[PDB]
Amino acid sequence: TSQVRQNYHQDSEAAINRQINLELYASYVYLSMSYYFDRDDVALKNFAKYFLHQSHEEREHAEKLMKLQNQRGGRIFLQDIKKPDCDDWESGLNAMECALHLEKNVNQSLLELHKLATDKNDPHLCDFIETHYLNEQVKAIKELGDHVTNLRKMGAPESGLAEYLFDKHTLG
Amino acid sequence: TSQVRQNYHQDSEAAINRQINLELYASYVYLSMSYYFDRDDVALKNFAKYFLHQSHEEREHAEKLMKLQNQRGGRIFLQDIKKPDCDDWESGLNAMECALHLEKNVNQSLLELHKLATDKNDPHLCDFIETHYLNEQVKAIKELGDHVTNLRKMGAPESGLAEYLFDKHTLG
Amino acid sequence: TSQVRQNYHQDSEAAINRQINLELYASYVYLSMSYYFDRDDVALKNFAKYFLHQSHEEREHAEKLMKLQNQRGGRIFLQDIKKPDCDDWESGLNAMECALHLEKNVNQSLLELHKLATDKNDPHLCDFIETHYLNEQVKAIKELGDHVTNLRKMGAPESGLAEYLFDKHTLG
Amino acid sequence: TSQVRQNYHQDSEAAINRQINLELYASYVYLSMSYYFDRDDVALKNFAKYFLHQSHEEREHAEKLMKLQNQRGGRIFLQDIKKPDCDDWESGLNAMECALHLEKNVNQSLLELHKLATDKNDPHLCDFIETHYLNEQVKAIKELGDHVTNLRKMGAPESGLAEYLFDKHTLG
Ligand SMILES: [Mg+2]
Ligand SMILES: [Mg+2]
Ligand SMILES: [Mg+2]
Ligand SMILES: [Mg+2]
Ligand SMILES: [Mg+2]
Ligand SMILES: [Mg+2]
Ligand SMILES: [Mg+2]
Ligand SMILES: [Mg+2]
Ligand SMILES: [Mg+2]
Ligand SMILES: [Mg+2]
Ligand SMILES: [Mg+2]
Ligand SMILES: [Mg+2]
Ligand SMILES: [Mg+2]
Ligand SMILES: [Mg+2]
Ligand SMILES: [Mg+2]
Ligand SMILES: [Mg+2]
Ligand SMILES: [Mg+2]
Ligand SMILES: [Mg+2]
Ligand SMILES: [Mg+2]
Ligand SMILES: [Mg+2]
Ligand SMILES: [Mg+2]
Ligand SMILES: [Mg+2]
Ligand SMILES: [Mg+2]
Ligand SMILES: [Mg+2]
Ligand SMILES: [Mg+2]
Ligand SMILES: [Mg+2]
Ligand SMILES: [Mg+2]
Ligand SMILES: [Mg+2]
Ligand SMILES: [Mg+2]
Ligand SMILES: [Mg+2]
Ligand SMILES: [Mg+2]
Ligand SMILES: [Mg+2]
Ligand SMILES: [Mg+2]
Ligand SMILES: [Mg+2]
Ligand SMILES: [Mg+2]
Repeated sequence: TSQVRQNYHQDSEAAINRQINLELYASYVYLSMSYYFDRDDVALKNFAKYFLHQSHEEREHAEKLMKLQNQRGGRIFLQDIKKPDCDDWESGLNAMECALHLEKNVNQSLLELHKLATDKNDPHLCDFIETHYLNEQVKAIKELGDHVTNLRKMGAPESGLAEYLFDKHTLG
Repeated sequence: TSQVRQNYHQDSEAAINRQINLELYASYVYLSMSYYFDRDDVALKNFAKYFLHQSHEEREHAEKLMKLQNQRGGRIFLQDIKKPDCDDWESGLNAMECALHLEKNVNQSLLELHKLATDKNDPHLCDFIETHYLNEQVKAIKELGDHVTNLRKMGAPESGLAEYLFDKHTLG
Repeated sequence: TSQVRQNYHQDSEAAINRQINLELYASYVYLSMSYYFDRDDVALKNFAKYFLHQSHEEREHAEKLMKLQNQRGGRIFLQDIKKPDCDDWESGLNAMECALHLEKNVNQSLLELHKLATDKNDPHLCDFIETHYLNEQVKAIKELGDHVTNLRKMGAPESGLAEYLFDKHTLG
Repeated sequence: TSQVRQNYHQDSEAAINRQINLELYASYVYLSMSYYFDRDDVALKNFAKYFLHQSHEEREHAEKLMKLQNQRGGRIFLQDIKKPDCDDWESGLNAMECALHLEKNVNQSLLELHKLATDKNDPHLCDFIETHYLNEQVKAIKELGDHVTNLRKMGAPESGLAEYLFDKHTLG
């Protein structure tokens, strides 16, 4: 057993490994979305920039969980990073909707993780999740909701003008 | 009687207390409007910022009247601040129209106050109202009129694109 | 249902609306206290400044809860802001004692809110309350306790000299 | 008749001359009060400084009225400046009370002047009085009221310690 390990349940260790994979998966989804908007037949550069930034943030989320695993004396176990569900994201609106769904899925996973940490009476892990993840998810979900709303109200996805102007004014 | 009181009619004192309540009410209306635009299903951040600023200005208006009451040796009497008439403000245009109506109501109250001050030959109070309130109301009403006009001309409330672009160009 | 809503119980939503009202009420109590000390027959300018600052802090507390409501996909429901229990706060000491009682009442409401959030397994809401409210209340209550103690030891409320000197040395 | 004179009643001209004398009288009262506190057997240097400043402000008030008289084409007529009612002002509290009475008398004179200007339909003169005099009087009266209140509450005039500490904390 690790010389540093204390009050860290094997179930929590495993759940942290699963969360690491999910964060890496989210990074990959956003990477794919970003370059879709870089296609010459899509060509929305600020959508591309926005999603690339989101991708990099998810890699940071994964790295912090890997750090946590080692801090607590658990052992990192990695698995394949699955390719994103879609190759062609259809429109700015559809990509935003997919991102919203993704962030809500990630949030649900984090809430399940917190429930486990609570069940195993691991207040350090609870605080870690609350501090570094839970409000970040709430903010991300709210932002994506706001974006989806604006795109719908502007007339997306049918209006190419709507996505163009949103790209300039909201994401620019 | 207050050692400072001079040429300050009891009716004027009471009218100032009523005006304090009205200013606080206006602050509350604008606070409510602001957060309506912060809803994920409305999501117009500059409408939200604009109305929050207006809310804070109304609190300043109330505070200055409370200061005046004490300056003249009257006694502040507070009453409940009524909740705003609406919970859901419907659209950017409708909120602007409500604000216009509010500011015109507040102006009418101030004009009645000035008429009272004039009837009681209180030139200090007349000057106070003129200096700090009457032109501020005229400017506010004109600005809201301008805003309503632009939103109508742009195609609001039906055009979600109109409110979106107004949010960026006029309120941004 | 709001597109952003996740793990947010209707009871929590309602409790947040009640807390918004309480924060606004506290803002109003402190506003009233502030201007009492601005009366020509009370004339303690640093008591007035101290309570006005406290009033503005409570408005910020209310605004943050309104932001939270929208972040989580709840809907803000406002109610009348009740006037403060008192018109004449009697003395610096009595005002401090009323503020202490107010902050303890607000704290109790926040603890009930946290208990609800805990019962509904809402760790995001728990963390929000802990981070932004619970220690602020503990600090406020401690400060007001300290103030009450000093005023009593100095000879307030009978000693007008005590309140005068406290105004200069502690609140100045 | 003066080439500049327009809408300026002879009664208003005379009333302005009377007001000039009153302002000069107030300057003299405050000068006397100031040096009372400079006596070796009184020795409150900040009371002395406060009243000397007030004296200089009254001279400025007189000068502005002399300027106004010429601006409107009236002719300045000066009269003796009467010595102050008292030689020995007794205490800091008593001097403050005398100043309060003085400023209220000056205010009454200004209100009578404004009533005359109103009766003669002289809006320029009304605005002059409102702008430069009426709120200055309200502020002065409020400040002196505040000072009297604090001195009374602290235990003046019996408490030499009260006047000493007020001299340091409020006037210092
Ligand atoms: Mg262990
Ligand atoms: Mg896995
Ligand atoms: Mg992100
Ligand atoms: Mg993440
Ligand atoms: Mg596969
Ligand atoms: Mg997908
Ligand atoms: Mg946090
Ligand atoms: Mg947010
Ligand atoms: Mg444009
Ligand atoms: Mg009166
Ligand atoms: Mg009322
Ligand atoms: Mg305004
Ligand atoms: Mg107002
Ligand atoms: Mg009602
Ligand atoms: Mg309305
Ligand atoms: Mg006038
Ligand atoms: Mg004027
Ligand atoms: Mg003006
Ligand atoms: Mg204008
Ligand atoms: Mg829910
Ligand atoms: Mg309520
Ligand atoms: Mg506070
Ligand atoms: Mg609070
Ligand atoms: Mg009631
Ligand atoms: Mg109370
Ligand atoms: Mg903390
Ligand atoms: Mg503390
Ligand atoms: Mg003439
Ligand atoms: Mg004369
Ligand atoms: Mg002066
Ligand atoms: Mg003068
Ligand atoms: Mg004589
Ligand atoms: Mg005298
Ligand atoms: Mg003025
Ligand atoms: Mg004042």
